[PDB]
Amino acid sequence: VVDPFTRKEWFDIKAPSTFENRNVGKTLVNKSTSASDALKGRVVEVCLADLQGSEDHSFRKIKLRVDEVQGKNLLTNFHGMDFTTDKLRSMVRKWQTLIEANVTVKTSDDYVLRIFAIAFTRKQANQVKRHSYAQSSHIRAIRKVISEILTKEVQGSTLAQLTSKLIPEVINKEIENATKDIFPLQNIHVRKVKLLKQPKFDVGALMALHG
Amino acid sequence: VQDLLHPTAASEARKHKLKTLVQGPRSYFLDVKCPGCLNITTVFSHAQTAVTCESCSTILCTPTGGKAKLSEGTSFRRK
Amino acid sequence: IKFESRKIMVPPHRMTPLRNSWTKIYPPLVEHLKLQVRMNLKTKSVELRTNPKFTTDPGALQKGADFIKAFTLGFDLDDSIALLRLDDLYIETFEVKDVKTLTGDHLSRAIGRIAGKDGKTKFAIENATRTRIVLADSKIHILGGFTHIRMARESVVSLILGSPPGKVYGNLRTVASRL
Amino acid sequence: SQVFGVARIYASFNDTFVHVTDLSGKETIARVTGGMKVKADRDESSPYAAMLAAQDVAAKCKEVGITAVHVKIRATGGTRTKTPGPGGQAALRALARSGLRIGRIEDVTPVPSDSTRKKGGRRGRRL
Amino acid sequence: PEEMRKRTTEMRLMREL
RNA sequence: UGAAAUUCUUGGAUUUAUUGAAGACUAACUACUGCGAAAGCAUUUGCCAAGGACGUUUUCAUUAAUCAAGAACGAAAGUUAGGGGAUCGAAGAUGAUCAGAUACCGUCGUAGUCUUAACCAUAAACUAUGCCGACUAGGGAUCGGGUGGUGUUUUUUUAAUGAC
Ligand SMILES: [Mg+2]
Ligand SMILES: [Mg+2]
Ligand SMILES: [Mg+2]
Ligand SMILES: [Mg+2]
Ligand SMILES: [Mg+2]
Ligand SMILES: [Mg+2]
Ligand SMILES: [Zn+2]
Repeated sequence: VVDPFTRKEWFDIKAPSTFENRNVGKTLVNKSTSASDALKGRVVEVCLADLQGSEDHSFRKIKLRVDEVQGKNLLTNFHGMDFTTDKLRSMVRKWQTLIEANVTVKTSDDYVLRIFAIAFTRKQANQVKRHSYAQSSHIRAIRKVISEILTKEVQGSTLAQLTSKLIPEVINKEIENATKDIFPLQNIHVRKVKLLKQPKFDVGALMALHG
Repeated sequence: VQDLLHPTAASEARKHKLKTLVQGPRSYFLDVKCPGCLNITTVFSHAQTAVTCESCSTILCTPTGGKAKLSEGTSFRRK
Repeated sequence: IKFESRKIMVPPHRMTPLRNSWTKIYPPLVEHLKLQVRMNLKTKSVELRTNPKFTTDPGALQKGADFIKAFTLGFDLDDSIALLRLDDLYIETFEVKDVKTLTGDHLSRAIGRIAGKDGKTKFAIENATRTRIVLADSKIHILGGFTHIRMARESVVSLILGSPPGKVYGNLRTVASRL
Repeated sequence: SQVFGVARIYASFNDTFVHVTDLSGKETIARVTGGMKVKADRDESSPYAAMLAAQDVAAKCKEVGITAVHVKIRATGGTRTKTPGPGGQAALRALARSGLRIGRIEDVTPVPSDSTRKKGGRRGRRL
Repeated sequence: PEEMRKRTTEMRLMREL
């Protein structure tokens, strides 16, 4: 007897300042009888290309969770990162060794998180062999190097600083430089980020992130 | 065609140590001069031990899979 | 007809055939469909776009992307062109392990049984069922009409489960006559 | 001036769903399935069923205010087939023809790192 | 020279073959 | 489902999103390639011991080959007594029993599948091919080690390593 959208109300989602494009669309929710409680905890996943306006990030997605509401504006915070399935299926190819590492670490903000990084072996410029398999010693060494690097950047930074590092892909270049002597590699990427635990909420630390 | 009694020197050089006409070692001994004291020490080419100069107790070679790697700065001659 | 884009990543083993067949791929896309075609060598993905001032058929972009995708899966160009020509062709994809968990020589023989000697068995299914089949290792793709791909799938699946080719061949004649 | 939703297409063997929701995914805008648009249960997985379902949601979404949708096509996944079927392919084509702007198309099939056993048994299934 | 690259490719095809 | 019906469902099914719990299994990389006496072995990290090959101008000096008796391990299924019990699933039940390419299909599912301490000792346990030793053609691919180069690349100070 009631069309539900007569009672719905629209809200505009705003992204953190760390991303270029704050406008990330809008959502809807039932009008308060409150709308805030249903709104809070809502998670939206969006490609980095839209937020940065560059097609160089076509294969990466960011999950942002709603943490505050003010006057129809939903102030969100970084919640996770992932790759698109097509890109991962593209990288994973025959005749090469896959080296994947994961590390659990807490930022300077007590944000406990888990970083998954992936890399693959590549053949040299003059290489003639079909395959570029790496001996298990080299794989273990590279995995250790990646783990140390990721722990170092995460521990000595805040979550906002961590995202600021994630966007330009500096960590991937650092891994490439560190692992250059061990074995040649390609497609070095921070495959995924999970946010396991959260500290006590601080609306000031969110407003500062949103300006 | 080849003569087994009189094999070519290069041919024998290519073969494995035990597979030549009369088996013999492909290793050798070296006179290594310590950078400090300039004394000479005899070192096996395939040394399995970290040979140390007796006077200065300085590492002259380090063991590896095959031939020992001589320490940097140590002059050597084949004895 | 708004400005829209599609991206279709080309796997490495299909890049070289894409090169030799590019001369016959961009004409139909740019002429009939009035699409803006391009390949990004940096990303190795075929890029198609709608030209708002020129493109007129709303379904051209998606029609073109499926045509590129069909070539990407391993279907010959002319068969892929059928997607541009028609509007009632679909691609069915399934793996051997979905039917039956085959490993080692059992998996190799299953693929050999589907293809048959000199590919005869695969052609037999294709002709009888009016479909095209690409047998990529343990990955099988079938292209054709919806009712047709199901018929080909059943003939393929019977081969995976162990049915000999000879019996499946006779069944193809029966359904072919019904068609 | 351009509002985005998300169009989730679930292409199973015996039916096709077309579900349009807001960006978060909590709020449903319109859910139509192949069964609601066909008289015989055999044709629910038919591409024709999907086209009717896609057109109905496309019309409904335009009424609401949604003018563009991101496509997240998926199959049953899990221990079963991982690629969307023709029902899903047909639904995607109809949505494009509807004039509703297609933002981004990605496959989100649930793929297991390694899964439980498959229902077939040792001898297989799907005779 | 870049002709060396041509030599590697020709060998690569022969090995893949 | 070839079409149905047992089944769930306005007390909200199927689908959507945020979580949580349990028990298994380690996709793509994955290759008759690698390891182990065989059966077998695939997520990361640590500990414990073991092993082939290679290098050695090190040591012992016939200590060796094959093996009734006798002993260790022995896929899957299976038995005893605890634990666990997600999935699939012998047995059992039940819907339908119309139509031959889709002709055995569906739903619930006991024992089992998993684990600890013991039994059982069978496979197309296959290279349908005993173990040890010697000899009898060329070719280029791959895995592990070693030697040689005044070879490319990296170390983006050199270099030395690593990779080719
Ligand atoms: Mg290996
Ligand atoms: Mg030994
Ligand atoms: Mg025993
Ligand atoms: Mg028990
Ligand atoms: Mg066996
Ligand atoms: Mg012999
Ligand atoms: Zn000295």
